[PDB]
Amino acid sequence: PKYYRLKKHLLDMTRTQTPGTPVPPERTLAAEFDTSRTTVRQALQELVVEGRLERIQGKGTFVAKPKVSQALQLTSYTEDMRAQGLEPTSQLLDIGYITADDRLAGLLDITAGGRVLRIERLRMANGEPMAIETTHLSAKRFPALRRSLVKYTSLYTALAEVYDVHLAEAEETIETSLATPREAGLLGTDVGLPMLMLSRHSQDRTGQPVEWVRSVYRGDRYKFVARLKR
Amino acid sequence: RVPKYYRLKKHLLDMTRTQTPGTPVPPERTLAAEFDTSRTTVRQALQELVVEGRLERIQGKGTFVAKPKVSQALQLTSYTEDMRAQGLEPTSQLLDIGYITADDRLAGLLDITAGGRVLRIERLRMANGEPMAIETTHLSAKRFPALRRSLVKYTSLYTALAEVYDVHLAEAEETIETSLATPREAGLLGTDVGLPMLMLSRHSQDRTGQPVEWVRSVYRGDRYKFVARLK
Repeated sequence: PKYYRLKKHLLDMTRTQTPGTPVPPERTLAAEFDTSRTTVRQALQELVVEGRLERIQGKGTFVAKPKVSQALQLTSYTEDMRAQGLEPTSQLLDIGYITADDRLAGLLDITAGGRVLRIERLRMANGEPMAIETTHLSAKRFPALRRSLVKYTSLYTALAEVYDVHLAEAEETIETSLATPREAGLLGTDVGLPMLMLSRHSQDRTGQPVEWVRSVYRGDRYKFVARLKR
Repeated sequence: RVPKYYRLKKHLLDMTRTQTPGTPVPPERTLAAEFDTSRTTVRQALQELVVEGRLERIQGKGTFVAKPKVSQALQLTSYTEDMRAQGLEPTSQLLDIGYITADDRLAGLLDITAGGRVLRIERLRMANGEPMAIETTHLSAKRFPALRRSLVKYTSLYTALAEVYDVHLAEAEETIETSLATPREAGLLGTDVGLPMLMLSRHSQDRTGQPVEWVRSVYRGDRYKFVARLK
């Protein structure tokens, strides 16, 4: 009751206020509406996750820009950021070989203990981290892939030119996830901010598995768009 | 500390990979005592696992190892067949219906004059009796004046649209994002209030390129996920 109108005014204070506007202090809001101070957290955290507010860990919480959009599709992260007026940067967090547990093997259609190239990228937009993306490929199926990536910006450019392998279909899973400590750290958010967790099974033009990708997108700043028929 | 979070989460994880669904998790206070870790940490690890779909919270009962999340293909077509595949049977329950006054965005979506009346429908979707989602459809009252009376005579909003009007969903744009369960939502779904949801916004067009519906929906993030086929 006291909660709804609170949310309603706050929701209406976005819409119109431009990003950067500081949100009134949580303890001020509790009195300005004679509501409990936890009822204020709730309303605010909803509006952070719903993307109208944004928490800056040193500074505070402010009216936010709309969430960044990306199409549910095998497509360019760079082209989509740019189309929205955002400079896209990436950062190679790690790249190394590992050995699959039995299921990563099931995914990659390789033997337990099989060697796997792993790649972790931090995706940025205007220099603000948005996602962490971890890609797994069968090292044996792609003998010297890492060494070849030196001379390439796009992993999928590398696979097409060098291995004559093109992504042709993917099964993709979208679900919720809380930001783990390691995740929150790389992304500069709270533990555990709600996340969009994407899992991608990709197969090429002759139908064999190419990669398995595990990705978490900031739930406060990100959304995905799908376009459907009939 | 940090190690304690890892060890507690490693442990419960292994429990989920080696015990059958339904296997009961000790209550939070037991875990804190057995792991000599703050209740904060225990709640966090528990919460990560529930949202990931590994553990399931049941309000009056407790936490258990879970069956996997319910999956639904992103597609205009049948919610029902896919549900029946995974071993669930879908049922719905009309929660509310009536007319409301459109805001400017709603008017923009539905292509009407702000203040124009909007038929609003609200259903609760369950799987094996268990609440999964709240689905809220918005249609232009001016465009479909006869629609609301029609509904009682049809199993589906869309056959109604196809029957009374010659109106068919041709295309749609769907947005997926994160949301926290509001108190009304948590109430109707039988979940906690802070629960991460998958919020689905749908904007549908008929064959002639005209807006038909705007649908806002929430799926409980602990029991639910979406699958898309990309090509």
